[PDB]
Formats: sequence, C-alpha cells, structure tokens
Amino acid sequence: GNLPGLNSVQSSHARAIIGEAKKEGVGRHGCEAGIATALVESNILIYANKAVPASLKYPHDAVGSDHDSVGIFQQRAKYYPNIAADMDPARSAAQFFAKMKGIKGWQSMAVGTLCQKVQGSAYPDRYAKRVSEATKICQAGGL
Ligand SMILES: [Zn+2]
Ligand SMILES: [Zn+2]
Repeated sequence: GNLPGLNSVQSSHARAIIGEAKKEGVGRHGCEAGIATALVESNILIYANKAVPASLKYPHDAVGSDHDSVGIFQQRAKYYPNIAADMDPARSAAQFFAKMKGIKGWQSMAVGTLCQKVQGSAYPDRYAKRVSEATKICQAGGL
C-alpha cells in the first residue's frame, strides 16, 4: 500500500525519489537527505508557481509562491531552468542528488546540515526534525 505516514500521492513521489537514490547509489544516508528535504520544502508534493508561467503547464498537486521555487525540492527556476525536470519527481531528485554528491564529506555529514548545504537554506534544524520519518520511509521503500 502506502509508505509510513504518506498518502498514495506522497507515496508515489517518494518511491520515485527512493528509486533514483538506488540508481545514483547514495544509500540510505542519501535517501534520508532527499526525503527529509522533500518533507520540509513541499511535504512531498509537486508545487507549481504563478511566478514561473511554464510550471502551471506541468501536473502538480498544488501551487505556491516562494521565489521562483518549483517542484518537490523547491528548486529555483533561476538556477534550475529545465522546468520539466524540476516538476518530475525522479528527475528533480536526480538534480538534488547530483548537487549533494558534489559536497565533499556528505557521506558522513549529519543529514540536517547536508540538506541545508544542498538547498542553500539558513537553518538545518527543520530538516533534522524530519529525519526519523525519512529513515522509516526510506527503509519501507527498500533502502
Ligand atoms: Zn544517515
Ligand atoms: Zn529571496
């Protein structure tokens, strides 16, 4: 059925993230970072943004108005110009994991801090508060 604490939509999205974690070989630690980030930024839903016209032309579970942030990871269109990718769970995850891997020391870095660095966020506390669930969800997905 569904993953721990996720409805069927969130579950679908998380499975796509977890699947890309396997493909990219980031292990549970990587998966924890991806899911924890997804929970904070969007609660694992695909957001569009009025501020980015092209994003309304892709399937989305809701609309938000944070900067030019789009998708599950709230990747800024400024920096991530391919909106198709930003609005696709698997491809958007690949974009997260790609940046995460370029961070020297990520494999043994605390998850909260790792998400902060990847997202350019100002506080790790938000992501850290979500790791317990991210683990449960990653485990249930096969990582
Ligand atoms: Zn870990
Ligand atoms: Zn700003």
